[PDB]
Amino acid sequence: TLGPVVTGTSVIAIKYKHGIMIAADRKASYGSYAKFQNVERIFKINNKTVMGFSGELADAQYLHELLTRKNINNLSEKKRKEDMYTPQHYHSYVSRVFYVRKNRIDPLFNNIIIAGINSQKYDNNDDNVLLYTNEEYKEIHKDDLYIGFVDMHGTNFCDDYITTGYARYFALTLLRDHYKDNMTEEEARILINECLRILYFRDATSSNFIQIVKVTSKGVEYEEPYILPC
Amino acid sequence: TTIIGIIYDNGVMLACDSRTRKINRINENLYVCRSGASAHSQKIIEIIKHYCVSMKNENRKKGRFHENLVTKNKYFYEDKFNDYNPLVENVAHITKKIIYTNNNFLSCALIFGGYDKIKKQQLYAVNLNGSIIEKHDFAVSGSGSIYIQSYLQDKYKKFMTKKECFNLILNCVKYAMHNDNSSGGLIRIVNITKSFVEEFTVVN
Amino acid sequence: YSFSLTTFSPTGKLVQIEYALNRVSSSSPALGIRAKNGVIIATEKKSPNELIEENSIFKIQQISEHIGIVYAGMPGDFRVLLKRARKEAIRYSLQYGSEILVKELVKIIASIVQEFTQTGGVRPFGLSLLICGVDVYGYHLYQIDPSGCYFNWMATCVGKDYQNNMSFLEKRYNKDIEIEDAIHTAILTLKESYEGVLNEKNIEIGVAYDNKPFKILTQNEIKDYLI
Amino acid sequence: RRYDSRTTTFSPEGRLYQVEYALEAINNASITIGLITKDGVILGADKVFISKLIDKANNYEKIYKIDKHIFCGVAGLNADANILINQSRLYAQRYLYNYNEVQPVSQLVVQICDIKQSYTQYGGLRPYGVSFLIGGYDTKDGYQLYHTDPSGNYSGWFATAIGTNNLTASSVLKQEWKNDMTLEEGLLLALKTLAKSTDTEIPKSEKIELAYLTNKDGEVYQKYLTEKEIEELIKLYTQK
Amino acid sequence: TTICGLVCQNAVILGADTRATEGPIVADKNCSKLHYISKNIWCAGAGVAGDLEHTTLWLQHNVELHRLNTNTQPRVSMCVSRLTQELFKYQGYKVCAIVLGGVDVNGPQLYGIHPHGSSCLLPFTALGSGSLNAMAVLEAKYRDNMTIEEGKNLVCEAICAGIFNDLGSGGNVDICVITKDSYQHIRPYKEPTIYPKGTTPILSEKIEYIK
Amino acid sequence: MYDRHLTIFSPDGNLYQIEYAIKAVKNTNITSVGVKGENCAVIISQKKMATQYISQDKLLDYNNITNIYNITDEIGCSMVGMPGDCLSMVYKARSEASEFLYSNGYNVNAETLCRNICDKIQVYTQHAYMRLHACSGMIIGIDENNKPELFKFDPSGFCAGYRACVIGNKEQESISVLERLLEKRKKETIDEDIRNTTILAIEALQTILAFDLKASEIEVAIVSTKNRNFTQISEKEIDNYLTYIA
Amino acid sequence: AGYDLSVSTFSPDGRLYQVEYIYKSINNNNTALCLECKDGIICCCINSNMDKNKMIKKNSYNRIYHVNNNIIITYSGFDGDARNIIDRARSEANTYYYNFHTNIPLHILVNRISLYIHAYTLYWHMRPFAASIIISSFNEKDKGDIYCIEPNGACYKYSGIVIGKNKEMFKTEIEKKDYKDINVRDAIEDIYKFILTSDDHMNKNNLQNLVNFSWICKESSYEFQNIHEEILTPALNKAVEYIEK
Amino acid sequence: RWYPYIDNGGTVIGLTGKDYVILAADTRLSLSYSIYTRFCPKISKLTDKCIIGSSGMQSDIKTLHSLLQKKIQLFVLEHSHYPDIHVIARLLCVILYSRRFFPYYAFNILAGVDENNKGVLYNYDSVGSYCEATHSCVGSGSQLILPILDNRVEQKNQLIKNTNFNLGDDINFVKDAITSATERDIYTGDKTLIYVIDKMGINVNTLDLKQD
Amino acid sequence: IYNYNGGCVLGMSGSNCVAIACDLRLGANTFTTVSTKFSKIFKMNNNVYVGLSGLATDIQTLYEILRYRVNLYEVRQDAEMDVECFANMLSSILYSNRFSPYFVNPIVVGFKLKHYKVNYEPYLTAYDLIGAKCETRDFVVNGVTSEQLFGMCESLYVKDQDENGLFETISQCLLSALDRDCISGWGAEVLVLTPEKIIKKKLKARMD
Repeated sequence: TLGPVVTGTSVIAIKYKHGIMIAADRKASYGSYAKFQNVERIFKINNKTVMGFSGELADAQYLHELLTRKNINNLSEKKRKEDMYTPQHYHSYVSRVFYVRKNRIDPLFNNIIIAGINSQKYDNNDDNVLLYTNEEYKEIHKDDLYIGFVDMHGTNFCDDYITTGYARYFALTLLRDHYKDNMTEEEARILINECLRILYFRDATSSNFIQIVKVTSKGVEYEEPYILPC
Repeated sequence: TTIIGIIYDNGVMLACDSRTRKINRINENLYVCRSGASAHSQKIIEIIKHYCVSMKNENRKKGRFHENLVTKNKYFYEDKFNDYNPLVENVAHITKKIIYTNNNFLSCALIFGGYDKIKKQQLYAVNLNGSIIEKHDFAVSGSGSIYIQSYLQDKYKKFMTKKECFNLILNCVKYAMHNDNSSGGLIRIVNITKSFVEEFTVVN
Repeated sequence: YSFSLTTFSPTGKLVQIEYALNRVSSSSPALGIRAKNGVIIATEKKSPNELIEENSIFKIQQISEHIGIVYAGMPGDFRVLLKRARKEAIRYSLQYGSEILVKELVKIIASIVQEFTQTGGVRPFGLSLLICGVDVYGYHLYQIDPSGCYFNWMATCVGKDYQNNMSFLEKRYNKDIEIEDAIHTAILTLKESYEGVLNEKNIEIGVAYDNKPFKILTQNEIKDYLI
Repeated sequence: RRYDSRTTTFSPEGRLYQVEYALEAINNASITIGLITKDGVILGADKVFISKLIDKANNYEKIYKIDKHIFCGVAGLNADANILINQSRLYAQRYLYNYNEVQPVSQLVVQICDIKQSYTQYGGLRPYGVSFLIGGYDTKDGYQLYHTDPSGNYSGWFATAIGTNNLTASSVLKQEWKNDMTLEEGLLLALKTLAKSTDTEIPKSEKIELAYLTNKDGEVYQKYLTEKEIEELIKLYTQK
Repeated sequence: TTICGLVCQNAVILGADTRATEGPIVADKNCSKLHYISKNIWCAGAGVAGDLEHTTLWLQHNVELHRLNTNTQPRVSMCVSRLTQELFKYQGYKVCAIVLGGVDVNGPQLYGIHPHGSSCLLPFTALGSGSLNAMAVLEAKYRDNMTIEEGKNLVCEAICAGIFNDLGSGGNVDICVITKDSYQHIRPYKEPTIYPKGTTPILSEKIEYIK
Repeated sequence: MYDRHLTIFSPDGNLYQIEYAIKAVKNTNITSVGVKGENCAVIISQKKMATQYISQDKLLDYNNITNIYNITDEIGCSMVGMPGDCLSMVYKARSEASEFLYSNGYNVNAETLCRNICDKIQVYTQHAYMRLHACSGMIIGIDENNKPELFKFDPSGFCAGYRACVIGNKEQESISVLERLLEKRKKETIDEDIRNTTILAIEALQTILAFDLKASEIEVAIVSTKNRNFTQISEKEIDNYLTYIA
Repeated sequence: AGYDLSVSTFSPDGRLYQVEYIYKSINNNNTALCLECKDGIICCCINSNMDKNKMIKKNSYNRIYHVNNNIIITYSGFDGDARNIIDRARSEANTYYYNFHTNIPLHILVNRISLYIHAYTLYWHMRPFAASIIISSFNEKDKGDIYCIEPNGACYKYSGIVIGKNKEMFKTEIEKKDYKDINVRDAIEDIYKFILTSDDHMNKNNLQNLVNFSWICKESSYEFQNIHEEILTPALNKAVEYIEK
Repeated sequence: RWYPYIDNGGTVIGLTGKDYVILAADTRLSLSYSIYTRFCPKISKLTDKCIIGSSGMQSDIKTLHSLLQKKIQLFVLEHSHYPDIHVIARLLCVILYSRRFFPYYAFNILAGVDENNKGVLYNYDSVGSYCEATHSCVGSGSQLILPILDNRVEQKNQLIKNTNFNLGDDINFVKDAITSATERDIYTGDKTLIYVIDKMGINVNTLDLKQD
Repeated sequence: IYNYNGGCVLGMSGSNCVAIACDLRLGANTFTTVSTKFSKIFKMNNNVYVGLSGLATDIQTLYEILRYRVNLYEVRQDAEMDVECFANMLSSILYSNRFSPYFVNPIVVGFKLKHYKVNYEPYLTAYDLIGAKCETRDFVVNGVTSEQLFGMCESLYVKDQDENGLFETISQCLLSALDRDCISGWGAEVLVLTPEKIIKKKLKARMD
């Protein structure tokens, strides 16, 4: 509230055929100490929606609580699969929250990414939702995927790929130079690996222990953490 | 100030120094160690103890069910099977909320240890501001602990026995006191296991 | 939703206050006497069965280190009024740093009773307080009423057959009566009004002994006095 | 709503039916007298007898003082009387605090009658069944005497009697009172009126209380007669 | 100002100086630091005198009210809780560091309350400008399970040394002994030109007799 | 008119609402008995549904029914009356105990808790817009002097201590039985006294109710210096004690 | 005699008539039943009153709701009051999760809802809630729990419950056999037969557009789930065929 | 110790004709020295004959445009006619002055066509003051382009003078001005949107600029 | 803040007699005297006096509040107020505004009545701006001249004394103290209060 103490490094989210892919290192630095080296910095709101994180940890946790309970409320009064909120809905909600906090001069020292699928014509996962416990991928038109950014001052926008923190200089350059359209999962993973390697070499707050999540027609998938090949 | 907590097999250990009793008993199977501002820590401890009593009374079911010197004391759990003892996660999270809503003034780092039926022994760390992280291996806090960090990392094992964890934590606290200039006094240690809690103090 | 449940009737008379007084007239009697060097408040508790303990129910309290009180009416109203009287004495001590004067405390309690008689949505208190005390201005013995009007007495009785008790007490009373003689007269009046057999655990007494703390006589003392 | 008492509500003839009952109760209380003389103002009253065990010393149940220059007498319910007296003292001291000068009597009576009117109009609370006789002295107007009632009505008077049998006392006052009178003659007249209204040929020293306010030596002060003084006064009255 | 407290065999002992200062000058040479809380609890503090006196009176009267309502002997822990809550509520802006001593059903005990609201129970302690010297002597000489006479001698040693060493403390030595039943308050324990009539000139006079 | 519709005095000084609430409490025809000895206090009640519109069905978990709760680990309680009123009263007692602990630093005493609950009941009786809670109760605990204490309170807010008491119907006829049993007792190890108190309570309830008191139909709890926690005895030991009584 | 005009006034016999009238009103509304089986629990609701209306969509009026997606809550009474109580339950669950980062235990939620309902029966200005509520859950370890709260504010635990019209006949049918050993999937037949027999307003055509069904069982991974048509229709057809014979 | 104001930079241009108005704007969103995205329109359509452009805090301008659209929609719903440009201008002035002590970091231009087919442009300030004009510019490039528009339109300091202007010439001049700003400014942008409001509805075109 | 409108008040005790004296200066901006009649002593009760020193506005406000409270209590109780009660109420009033307080440092001087006949015991005390009461039983001083008054009283006090000696001592001490302060002085007033009577006098001080 009064200043960052425990902070995350950066996240990278890009949309590709079959959905979206979001990666982030598993580390939370306490200044220049690196106290925690196993932290989940990519949360899930519902099927076809995930929230990024680069900033103070307490505010991210509070926002995660808010969003997950908003999803619970949405489900409680849900009757048709079209009633589920879309990534645009959550993005606008978080933008409004950030704007209100700014007007109150008590912001959240975060830079949020809200990424998901805002179309319900591709899968029937949301017709029978399962919060506790848990074929072929379907190609997704890029118009049906959504990635939205949110800044401390409430600034927000949407694009085909988003990065926060120091990734906004290295990974952003690499993506703008090399990012293609409708790239298979292998190519997207290769590009993300290159970006995160570059960050690892030239970013003190980064690390090579990486968490990668995929939002696709099968839902939200948390891939097993792996160490960067280097 | 040095605060250390270690999760060994079937139990957990918490150790502290004495310089300015930093371990406080929130419940028979729930202890917390405090570092930082003394007044803030004490007020938050009293509040969370109030909350813990409230929840412990609330979640009680209706009918009948289940038909140098090492001076030490032992306390057997009164509530077998943990029918109504609050979950450690709930206590840690309510403390996290309380710290978060007053992070502009509250400045204290806490470590929660305890045993639960749902998730066995647990160890949580509540940092400055409303940040809570669950540690599976160990937790450290205070100025002194910084000097022993690497040492701990080197000599920790996945499944340690009671005596191994005893010696490791005692040596960790001793080294922290030896190096750190603001930590001293007799070492206090508490062992929380599945069916009892034993608290002892070493004067070395 | 807040309207006066107590209202003037033709010729006034504040019927609710009359009913509160009737309630008071049916409760256990309690009397008080002002002596030359002390004041006494005595009362009678109905012979309790073997299951009650007189140590748990007390009709004689103390507000300050020098002021005692007795009642006759609704126990709950008595308890709440006692708590508020203690609070008033405490705040008076906090402000002026001394023992609250008897007249001042009587005034506060009378004002509270009057307000409860006036305000809407409530009903009058169903008791009749009786406060004795000592201060730099000698001794005092006052009686509150449900109407909220206090009287300054030298010797009085309240409760059942309070008229007969008052007449008997007046028959044998003096301005220069000794404290022991006043205790004896109180015991005699209570025995006459009881219409039965009295003994320890059947009466309760409190006395303000000169410049000494107000004292509630124990069972043995009253037993000795009874002989 | 079903249990509402209909307190602050006009009667079919515009009387509210509550100030009426309050005044009726006033007429049953003990009698109070009031006189203005060339040496002071007197508020002799009659004490209601409950028993023979009441503390004779002090224990003034009818006449009170609100300031060094203002003092009144009650003819109604004692509880309402006490709380209104407290309000009057608060008002007088608040005026002194604000203006650094003693409050003229008219201001105090206006304020107290305003609070009575407020209790008669707003809310559903019953009115105050008490009527005073505020009398005092101030530089602006000199000796004064007023007379309130539950409706918040007030009026000036040179000589008055209120309470039970107020009619006979007022008749005597009108028959005997004079524009100028010595304080002693005023006390004698007040005692005579009290005796006549009580239907007793000779008043009993234990049945009445007297007081008077005078601006002697430029310092207004009140004196409340004690049993011996009233005894000497009644001896003088019997002599005459 | 020097305040010291010690716990002796089933008893508590408090000691204090009797000097108050208004800067580099001494206002009162026989002030009274020891304050009566209840018949078995006492306190003595340093800091702002007004805050100390007001808080002490507030606590004393609240404790008396609670005792009357509950009809139970007062307990030191309750007072500790009251001071901690009150001071923590005021963010520590009411600077008053207190030593509280008592003998409740749980036996004798001494607490130190700090301005910010934190509290700590100790076997012996001292506060004030001369706290360092008195506590040095205490730690040098203090033992467990002492005798009342030895406790009082050590309490002097502490307060008396603090008087002789620290400039901000001086005067006499007040002491109090607290027991489970009864207490003692020894106020003076140790205690280590006329002008001719008409000399002054005047230019007015007025005599008014009191009635 | 409306002389008894509210908590208003009515003629001859009678708050009839108090009596009606007490009679509603009585109508529940659930009996509870409390008895204190030395360093031990025992509270017993029946494990049955109250009397109201709903009747007990076959598909009803009889273990869930219970008329005894506990305000704090050490302070135990037993309510009898309207179910909602009983739940509200136990929640208020829990809240008061928790606030007392927070504001005084030490666990509350059952006497103070009874006094505070009586004060709330008095507040309810005083005003008109509040309905009376028709739920009487008993509280048991141990004080700082290591002695038992047992108190009773009624809808009138009249809290009173006791050494043997009963809530429910036929209280007047049950005081005699309690007095006789206590007199017989007056004519022991720290644990033998516990057993004696338990058998006394069970016998008293048997005599008052005048039938078997199936071990599955009654519930008993005890607080003593040996344990000091309000732990309720299990079915097997209740059955064993009942067999001993036979 | 004036003792039934307010919920805050006790009768001379010591009884709140204003609550018995609510009980009577509830007993005349649509009937809802719920019981437990081996796999899980099944809640059924019968909207027999709406048979007169021929313009409501098929199976659009649903009286079964859920909290935390794992606790079934249903009612039998006024729609507005029931909705208010459901929102209060959701709010209570939200506060619990915010405070303790964990789902509210059922036996605490039932107590809170009972207190909330009871709080409206001791003032004169507020109108007591006219609804009877059932809250139930199920997990592989602790098996099914069912609780029933009522206007008076009393919560009791059951192994099977029915409220509303013809509740007596339905209960008689339920205790006909032991359902703790029957499976959730094959209990639908018995439920259908009971609703056909007890209720005298529903027939073959009414069974697929007026009765709401749901369960929490192992097939749904112990999460709330409305029964789909492919399962319901076979059992409905078999039950009607059995009855016809 | 946190400052709740950041200039996202950009440029908006507005010109008027006899019976039409042209409003151009960049499409770049940026931070201190780095660009967030290459496309973030600053022109929001208010009615069928009224649009608004803004420069400053992107969040502030987005919120202001959404709030003004809500107010206009509510007015239409409760009064059954589309508010005129004058009404919208006054309402915007009131909204802006509402936050007199926490003002929006938004400089606004309101373009439209009156009911009499007259092009109207209103230029505002961050706190509420506004004035009608025949040409305006807001954002980083304001100081840069305003002299160009001044010379072109008012045509002072000239003796020959030439007032023959039509829609095509105005559009070309606007494109030239925005290109000049892009060349000579860093915050200007890379792709611009040109809205043209005429008697027969409105139209939008897109032009590509430099990317540096 | 006290330098603005400086002042000085003193009080001493004797044998069945008390004395209270004050300076009579009211200045502005410290180094500019505006009036030579502003008296710092206010009679509060027949045998209770309070001397207020500090900001004039605060002095007047506190005096008015104290008069209100004392008159209320006296009328309600129908008897004179005691010095102890007055002192305690003054301390409570001062502490009531611990934050944003009254910039005044008063003293209380009077007689304590021991009823039994009656005995008169001198009573003196001084306060801080928060109400840091401290009984002294002897000379009591307050104001910007605190140090000089302390020194003079220490040098000259003669324990119990006759009222004449008390007047001489207090007048000499006050005159000596005031002659060493530039922002205080400009006349002096001395009241000698005894059970029989009160003698108020004005000294021929250095009016310059």
